[PDB]
Amino acid sequence: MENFQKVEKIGEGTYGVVYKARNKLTGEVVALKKIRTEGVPSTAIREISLLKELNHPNIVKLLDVIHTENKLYLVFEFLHQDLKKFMDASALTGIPLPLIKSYLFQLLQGLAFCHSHRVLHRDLKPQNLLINTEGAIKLADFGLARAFGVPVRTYTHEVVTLWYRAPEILLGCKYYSTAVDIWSLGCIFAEMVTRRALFPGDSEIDQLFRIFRTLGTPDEVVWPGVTSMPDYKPSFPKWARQDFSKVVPPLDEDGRSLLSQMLHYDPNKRISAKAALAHPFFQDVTKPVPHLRL
Ligand SMILES: CCC(C)(C)[C@@H]1CCc2[nH]nc(C(=O)NN)c2C1
Repeated sequence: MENFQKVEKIGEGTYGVVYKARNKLTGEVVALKKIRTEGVPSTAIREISLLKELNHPNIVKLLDVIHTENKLYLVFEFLHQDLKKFMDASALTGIPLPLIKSYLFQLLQGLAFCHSHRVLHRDLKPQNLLINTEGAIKLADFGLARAFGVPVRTYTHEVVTLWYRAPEILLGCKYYSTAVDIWSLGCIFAEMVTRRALFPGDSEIDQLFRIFRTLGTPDEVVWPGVTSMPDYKPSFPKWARQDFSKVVPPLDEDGRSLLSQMLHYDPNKRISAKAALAHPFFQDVTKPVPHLRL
């Protein structure tokens, strides 16, 4: 890519390095992801290229896809910073509730849009939610999981986080439904509110058992078919479910009700992004501007 002057390194993604770069012809400032090879299913190129038409205000725009010289470049819209950095920067005072509400509301709109188009993310995390100084938040890397899969480690060998992974994935389900993204967003919602990860697992079983310790070990009553999942073991310890009042204090009842529906074990019962947007929690939603120093 000689059509871009690198401005600086932005970060390291799951698949490749990312640079802030300026289009030397349009003057456009973008986030350029470079992914580094023999096989490579052409289906991946086709699949990713289709994402160029998945445009929404709450979805980071994919400007172009370029497969050349044993590399795959994804040119993305450039945004100020990610939610992880904002949360860490807001750790002492916490992100105000009105902004947390606004962010969740926008993220759900982004999800409703993509899910209405049968595109799921599958690996949502604070690191891929980007914000600007005007109060907007957008989801990034949407659809890359389907094309490439989610590896155990990134291209730099960094451990891919399990914290936001839905239970059906941990239990070995073959087919992922849009519910997996609602679960991840619910975990992110809890983290913004409490300023601590909800389920900070450090292995698949630690992740699964942390989920069980809070929400209760699932059974056929709350989740039909769970005992027949590939990685379910009758030997899982049986933990009692905790009250959300203890889980995400001091969130109000509307928020706890919404979070609880976002964390239902049964994917078929977990609230949809579309239904979540109509939840009473959003009755007084606004669009505050975040405090972004530099
Ligand atoms: C999804 C997580 C990665 C791959 C790093 C984003 C892709 C698109 C993108 N656009 N802006 C940024 C940024 O970091 N700005 N400070 C990123 C980074």
